[PDB]
Order: sequence, then C-alpha cells, then structure tokens
Amino acid sequence: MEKHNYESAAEAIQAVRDNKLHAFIWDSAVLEFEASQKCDLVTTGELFFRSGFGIGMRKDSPWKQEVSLNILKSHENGFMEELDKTWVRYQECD
Amino acid sequence: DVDPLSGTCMRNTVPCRKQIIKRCCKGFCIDILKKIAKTVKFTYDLYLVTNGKHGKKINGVWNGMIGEVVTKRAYMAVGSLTINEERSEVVDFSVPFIETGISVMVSRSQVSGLSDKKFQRPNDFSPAFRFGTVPNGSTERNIRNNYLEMHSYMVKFNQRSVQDALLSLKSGKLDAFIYDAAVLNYMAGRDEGCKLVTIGSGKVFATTGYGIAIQKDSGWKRQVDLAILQLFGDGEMEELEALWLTGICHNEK
Amino acid sequence: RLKIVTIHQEPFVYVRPTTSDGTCREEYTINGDPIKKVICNGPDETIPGRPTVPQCCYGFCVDLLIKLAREMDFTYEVHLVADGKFGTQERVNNSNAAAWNGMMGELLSGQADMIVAPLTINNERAQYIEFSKPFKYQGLTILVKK
Repeated sequence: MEKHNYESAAEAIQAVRDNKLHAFIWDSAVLEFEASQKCDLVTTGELFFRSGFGIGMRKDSPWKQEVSLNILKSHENGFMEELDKTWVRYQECD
Repeated sequence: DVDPLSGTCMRNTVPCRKQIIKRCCKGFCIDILKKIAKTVKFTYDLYLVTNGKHGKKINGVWNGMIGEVVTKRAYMAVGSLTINEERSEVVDFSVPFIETGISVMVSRSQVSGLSDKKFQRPNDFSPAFRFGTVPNGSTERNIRNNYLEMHSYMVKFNQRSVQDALLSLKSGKLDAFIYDAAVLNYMAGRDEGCKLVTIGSGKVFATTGYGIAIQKDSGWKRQVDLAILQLFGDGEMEELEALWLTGICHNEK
Repeated sequence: RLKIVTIHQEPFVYVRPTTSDGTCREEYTINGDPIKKVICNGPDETIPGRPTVPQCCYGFCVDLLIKLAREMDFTYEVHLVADGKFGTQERVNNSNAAAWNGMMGELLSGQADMIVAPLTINNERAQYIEFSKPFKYQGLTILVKK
C-alpha cells in the first residue's frame, strides 16, 4: 500500500477516475458520497476498521452528558435518518 | 438444562438461577461477559429475571432487569437488550458491540422505500396486510412513541414468542415479521429451509447496538468500555461471530 | 458561549466565502427546504500567505449543532481549525512535549471548547477526552470503477 501513495483526497479519487490506479482505499463516509457523485466508480465489500463518529468535549465538561443524551433523542425519532437522507443524495447510482 | 447425572454445568455454560431451580446459561453474550470479567478481573453472580423480561415502562413504573438494576438487586444487566434514550437516561450503558436494530423478515414474494406507508396503512391496500412484533419490547415502545397507528393496528398481530412469531410467519397466516436485526439476521442465516430472508440489504433504521446496564454516574464505567474494544481489538469478535452468529443460510443469493 | 471547531470534510461540511459583506446563499436542498448556513473562520490557501479567513460553512453537523442549540441552552460561534488535519500526536522527545496537532489540540488548548466534525472515535484519543455518543458509524472500504 505504501508504494505509489497520493497526497490528497481529490487526487486519490481522480487516479481511479483517470484509471491511473485500479483501486483506492479510504473510510466510507468520504467515499460513499463520491460513489453517489459519479457512479462510474463503486464501493465494495464490508466496512472494516469500523469506527463511529462523535462530538468531542473535555471529560471535565458536563455539557457532553446532555449532548449524548440529546444525540440518542435525535436517533430515536429518525432525525439522523432524514438528515443522512438529505445530505446523501443518493441521486444517481445502483 | 444441565445433565442431571453430572449435577452441575458443563463447559462454556455458566450457572444462572431463576426464582419460581438452577438453569445453565451459555452463548455469545455469556462468552463476552466472561472475557470482560477476565480482563477487568472481578467475580460475579448470575441469575435470571422473573418479572417483565426486557425493561418496559408501564404507566408510572419500569419493569424487567432494569428494575433489579434500579432496586440495586442487579448492578449490571446483560443480554440482547437494545438501547434507548429513556434507559440511557436512567442507567449508564456500555458501547454497542454489534450492529443491530429494528428490521423485517419476510418470504420471497416488498417495501423498497421501506417507509412507503404501505405499512402505515393496511387499509389503503384492499386485501388486508399483516405485520406484527413482540410486545413489551423497545421496538413496541419506540413504535408507540413515533408511530401510533402502526402500534394500534399491530396489537392484533402481536405474538407470544419469537419461535411462535416465527410460527405465524412460517406456516402462513402472517406475511411479514418485525424484530431485532441481529436476531432476524441470525434467523435469516439459520432456518430449517432457506425460506426466510431479511428486508433489502437488512440495512436497519433505528441503527443501534446491544449495550449493558450499570447503575449511574458512579460505576466501574469506563473500565468496562476499554475492555470491550480490546475484545474487537484482538479480533476475537470476528471468531465469535463465525461461531455463534453466523448462519448457514444467505450464502446463496 | 461555545467555540466550535471543524475541518474541511466534504460530506458533513461545506465551505464557500460569504459574498462580499452579504452572508449566505438561499440555496435549497433537493427536498424543498432552504439550506441553513453559519459563519466560520478558517485556513485559506487562496491567498499565497495563509490568513485565518472569515468564511461561510454549511453542513449536516451544522444542522445537528443548531438542532442541539434549539434543544440546548447554548449559543454557538464556529471557526475551522487552522490545520487541515483533525489531530495527531507529534513533535518533541523530552518528557512528553507539545501536543497532537489539529482541532483536537485546540480542544485541549481550549481554542474551541467543543468539536463538531466527522471524527472517528478511538481509545488512544479517548483517554484524553470525553466523546459524545455516535451520531453515525462507518468504516474503511475500496473504490473501483464498475
């Protein structure tokens, strides 16, 4: 993998698009949106190195206690589902 | 049920008592608990719940294992327990070890949108449609919270037990079944014939994972959490997944 | 007040400068809604030198943040971190020296009290700071032309 590395995300997607490089490896959240964006390119397999995102706070700050409490409340109602639905287009690909 | 001749539990099985008799509990969760305990190095007593199964809020009062967590009759509650805002409010939860949630299990004959409202109303479709879930569940409570009509309609299609819910799906007389995604996926993999499958990619709404109860802000807490990600950190969870979770079905498709 | 920091990540954050003094575009989501937006001060590579530049940023994380802001008593002011990197430990050998470069470093430093961005959650970071329950969860994968 170390061989033939690229400096930035745009160039890395481009290489596959330019067909300079047959395959590209990166975390899904950046990649799937692009997968929707072109559909000339596709994502494959199962997300590995699975890692969930979240909002950072110092352990000392109690506001985070509410934040998680709020985050969960936002999950249950499907607020997130509709937000991902909005921001993942999702327009053209299959 | 332990071998009577042996008189005590065998192999991976760890004892659990139910007030009504010694029963022998074993499985995926049991092994995870054993590993977590091994890593954090503490000793523990395991028993079975009597009242209300999974935690449920009825009128003013809670039920299930959560009660024994609140009554301090249990420090931590372990199981297939799902996560929700109310319980996270009352008790601190462990990080989710597995990808799961609400989902559907149906025969090869449905909802591509999966919010298409065909579920929202049966009556729009002239033949009566049918779907149901197990009551006193986090799923049912969530349903009642967000979607009332679905709850009020599905009460007729509610089923006694997952084997019996399965009886309603399998023998006919019910079209679709809805339940926890991990259980529905394992059941997708494990069936006497490959007659049952998940919905779509089995990609579940209400994306959640199985947590573990603690009392409140005072607890071993973080120490547990670390242990958990050490478990996947060494890659044990994949092995345990292949052994316990992996079903033979769905290889074909 | 909450000082919020972010990084330039395309799906969850977008960056356009405010047109002249005027603030933000009325641009609309595919589902008919006007797009919400907020002001963010962050690194600009457009000028040859790099000024911390006033900018307009709109995102999933922003909508989430304001959702919280209606839910939560707090008020928010956001500026993007100077370093394009979110954060990584680095720099001198003696004792433990410096601190992880990037927005995370701003969080410990207090440059921003709270971090809203697409940040994966890991133990190495976790000991240093508290982490909010995940809004999302993804993993690595491969892109190849169909």
